[PDB]
Amino acid sequence: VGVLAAQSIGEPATQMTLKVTSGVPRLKEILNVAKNMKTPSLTVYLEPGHAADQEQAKLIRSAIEHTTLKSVTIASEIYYDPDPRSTVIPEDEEIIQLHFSFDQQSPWLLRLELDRAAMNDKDLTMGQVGERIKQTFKNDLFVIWSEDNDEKLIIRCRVVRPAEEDHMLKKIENTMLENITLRGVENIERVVMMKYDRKVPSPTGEYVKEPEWVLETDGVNLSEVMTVPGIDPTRIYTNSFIDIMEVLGIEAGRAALYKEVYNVIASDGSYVNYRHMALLVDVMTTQGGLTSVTRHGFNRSNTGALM
Amino acid sequence: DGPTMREITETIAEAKKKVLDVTKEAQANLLTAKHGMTLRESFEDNVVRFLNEARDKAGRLAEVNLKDLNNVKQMVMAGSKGSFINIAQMSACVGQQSVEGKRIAFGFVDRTLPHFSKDDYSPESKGFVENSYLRGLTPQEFFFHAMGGREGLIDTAVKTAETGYIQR
Amino acid sequence: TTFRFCRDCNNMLYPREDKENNRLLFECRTCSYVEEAGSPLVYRHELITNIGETAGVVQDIGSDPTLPRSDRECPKCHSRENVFFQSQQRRKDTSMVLFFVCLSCSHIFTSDQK
Amino acid sequence: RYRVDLLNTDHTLDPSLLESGSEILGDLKLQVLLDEEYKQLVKDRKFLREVFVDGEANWPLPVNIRRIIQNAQQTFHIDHTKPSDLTIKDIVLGVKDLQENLLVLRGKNEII
Amino acid sequence: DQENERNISRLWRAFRTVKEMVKDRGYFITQEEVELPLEDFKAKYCDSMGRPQRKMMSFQANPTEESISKFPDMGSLWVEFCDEPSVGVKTMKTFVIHIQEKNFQTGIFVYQNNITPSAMKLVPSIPPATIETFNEAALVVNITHHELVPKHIRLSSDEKRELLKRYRLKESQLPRIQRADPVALYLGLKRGEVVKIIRKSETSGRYASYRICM
Amino acid sequence: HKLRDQVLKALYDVLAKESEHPPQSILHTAKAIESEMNKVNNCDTNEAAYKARYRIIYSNVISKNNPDLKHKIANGDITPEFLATCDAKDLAPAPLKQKIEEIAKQNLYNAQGATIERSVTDRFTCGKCKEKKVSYYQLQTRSADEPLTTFCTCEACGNRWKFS
Ligand SMILES: [Mg+2]
Ligand SMILES: [Zn+2]
Ligand SMILES: [Zn+2]
Ligand SMILES: [Zn+2]
Repeated sequence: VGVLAAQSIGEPATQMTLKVTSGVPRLKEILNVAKNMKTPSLTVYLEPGHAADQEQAKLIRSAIEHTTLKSVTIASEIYYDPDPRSTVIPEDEEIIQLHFSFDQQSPWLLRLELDRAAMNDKDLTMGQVGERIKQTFKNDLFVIWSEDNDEKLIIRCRVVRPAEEDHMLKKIENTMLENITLRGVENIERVVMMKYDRKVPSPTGEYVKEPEWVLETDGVNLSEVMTVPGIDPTRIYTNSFIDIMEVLGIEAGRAALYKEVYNVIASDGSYVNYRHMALLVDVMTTQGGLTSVTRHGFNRSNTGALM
Repeated sequence: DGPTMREITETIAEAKKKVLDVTKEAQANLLTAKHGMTLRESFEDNVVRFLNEARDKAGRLAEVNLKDLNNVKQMVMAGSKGSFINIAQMSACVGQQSVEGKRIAFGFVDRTLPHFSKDDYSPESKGFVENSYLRGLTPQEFFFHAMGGREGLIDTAVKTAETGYIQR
Repeated sequence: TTFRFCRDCNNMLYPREDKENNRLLFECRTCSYVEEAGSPLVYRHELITNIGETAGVVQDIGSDPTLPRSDRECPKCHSRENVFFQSQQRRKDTSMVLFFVCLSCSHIFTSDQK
Repeated sequence: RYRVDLLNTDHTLDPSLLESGSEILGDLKLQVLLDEEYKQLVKDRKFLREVFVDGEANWPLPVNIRRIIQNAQQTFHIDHTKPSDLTIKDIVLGVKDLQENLLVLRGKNEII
Repeated sequence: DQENERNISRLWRAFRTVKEMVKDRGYFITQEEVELPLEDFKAKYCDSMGRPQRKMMSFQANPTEESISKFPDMGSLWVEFCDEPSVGVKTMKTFVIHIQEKNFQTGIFVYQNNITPSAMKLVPSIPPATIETFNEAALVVNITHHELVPKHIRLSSDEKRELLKRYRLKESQLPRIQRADPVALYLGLKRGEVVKIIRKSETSGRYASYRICM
Repeated sequence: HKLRDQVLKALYDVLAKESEHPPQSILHTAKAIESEMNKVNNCDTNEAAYKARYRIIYSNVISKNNPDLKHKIANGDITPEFLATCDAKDLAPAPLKQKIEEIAKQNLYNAQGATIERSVTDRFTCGKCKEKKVSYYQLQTRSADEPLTTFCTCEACGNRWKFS
């Protein structure tokens, strides 16, 4: 049976073709894992209580997508404001008297400028990002900000001090730009939502292509995306089956793997029978863990030295 | 047949008209800027969609004209050889040539091939073989056809070795 | 945000601060020449750039053959000859803007329809 | 398609399908047999609907029935007039007898 | 709201998962109990305004009559929820001593965050009592309710021996399963145990298989 | 009480700074104190959200754009509602509001991504559904001696098959 299955999988891999990886290289990766991504996508299904609420779907997107200051910063400039309690810049006076209604700071103003669209696309009012960096340090940085209702969005910050301040401010703002998370889980990038459908049982006992919205990504993580609210934790799914195996146990691992291999070999030239594919999956998973057929993977088993 | 050929010609002509209209809209900087895609991506998608629809419509027109005594029709509805796309390409239109999804890129700076002025996107300049195997190809279209075939050959020549190794 | 060099020795002045009068002393580091700057702006980043679409306008564009020709009029001289070409700043997210330059008035004008 | 009533009115058989169909219209014993068979069928329906969650009905399976019953018809000359001499008890016993005489695993223990 | 509501809901769902952990492990818990609503949970476990008190939130549990009827030897289990984000060596030492004093053999311990190795070097102490560790992050979502995970059930030693004698294997030709597997940790089984696996096949519908936890 | 009197001082300052200098000074400081009590009806110096709402209302009064809000609060805008608004996005001013909805609409458009749509024909029938909504593609996969692949894609149910 094994040789039969091997040939029946091998020959229609010869007449098969060559965004997303597919074809021969994807088959090589998933048959030869090689925990490398090249498309680490994972489909996310919403809670059924939110069937079609686009605002809800966007809200989950804003909860899930990783963002730093790169996502929100338009402009950064530096300033020498000598007065610790008044502004050389004409516009930043109302902000001063807002935050004035604790002195020993360098007179070296750092200024930021954001995009309103890039804030409220993700429902980040700038108030919590101001207090976010405020609680990020609380020890070294005055952080002063605008109202969300202004026509220009600026963050005022100075270093408190108990010479040379230019390059320290440069390094500090570099760190500010790079490392401050705002919301969302890391390793998740720009996420899009499609309008799928599903042959759901009809209430009168038939089938209907009832549509619903799905969240789709371009990164991979599992230990957190299951934990976000408003999600279906049951039907989540990822292409990168190694992570599926790690989080869900190798039964779900081999099921996902079979799904993946069937997807690849049925993108064209379908179909082979099920039992051959199942046998390949099982002999590749019958060790408690994933075992690529490499020069070493299955080869370094307690098996006959001659073969 | 003559009238069917004339209809094929005017079909391709109105497809070209649609393409030109889109190019004018794009060059006038008002476009919908299709979601999930960049401006030029939307433009390319629209034009490729239009050209392939044109080819399909023309091929259908030729096939439904074609007589029941036509022997290539006899074989193609008789199973064994040939195809709808084979009939279409032999008689009506070849269609847009391809180099991995995108059509033929500007290898020369700003142009596809040194017989046109710079910065065109009209389909004949970037590689739509409007013509048909009966009438033969204008030499630029001949070159683009050579491109597509070469792509197929090299893809075969690599996939065979890799699939042999993985089979073993 | 531009650089001012020391006139006494061609090296750019560096920002350094008055410790007591609180002024922007652009001082030379090579020699001891010092200079008072004009604005408290020193460093400048521009995390988003969107400029360069009209690059390389030389005085004799019309001498090239490979540029196409059209029939719009220059809205300074109304000559019916002109030369147009794609935006120069080749990014993946630029536009289909056409920039028309006429040989008569030697003047550039676009065709934006916002 | 499947539900049969032998004592009620709406799903009553036409009695000309079987010559002994009129007199059995009313037997509680055959009604019980049909009802439990129908319950078996609906349990199977629920089970299939939970295993093939989409609802695809075409599937790879062993030996085809349709050709067999078709050539059974074309061999033994079914007609449009003669009521069949099949009896309900005979049908529902024969299906279970075949059900068990199918054999893939030989053995004697509980696990097998 | 800020993080209080997320903390409350996460703790609530983790409680749900631990309750069903214990239920399918074979210790009787009322069916109503596992869907205890969040506001009732907070009403049970709010001290002053929004703070949950995990120290008293733990609970004891007892094997079912049925699980005793098959498995002759399970004492009462006991769960724990320390409140420190770290893990204190003396805190867990008191915990393990309390397990020893109360005569318990299975001790469920849940940590907010990391455990110092000094507070986990003596976890494998006092056999036959066993100590098990869990993150709330690992317990915020029940793993088994994912639809790719099939049903898992446990084998008694007797029927395992019966299985070996029937299929004529010897104890090593079974397919394996890791100790560090998520479903293995969910069931809490140890070395040398066999898990029957029922999964929804596509060529016969329902199909059986077994694994060994080696 | 220091925060109480500070908020009161700020409120008296911003209403005295209004273009309508109110001769009803006791009435407007009554407005100020009643806004103080309805403001502290949220937390009363127990949470920083009280300060945050204070920042919101204080800077909305200041902003200019808009100035007319000063007269509108002086002549109306009953402040116990304005504890419980949290509606800064729907005030001060309307043009910025309209800007906000058009920004949100464009963001929602840009969220949802690629929607390639599979141009069809009507000649073949589905392998499973058996209806004619069939869509295709062309390319050749194997070696040169044979033609294209003639890929198929049903759209009545989504089926895929192939023809030689
Ligand atoms: Mg061996
Ligand atoms: Zn100098
Ligand atoms: Zn002009
Ligand atoms: Zn179909």
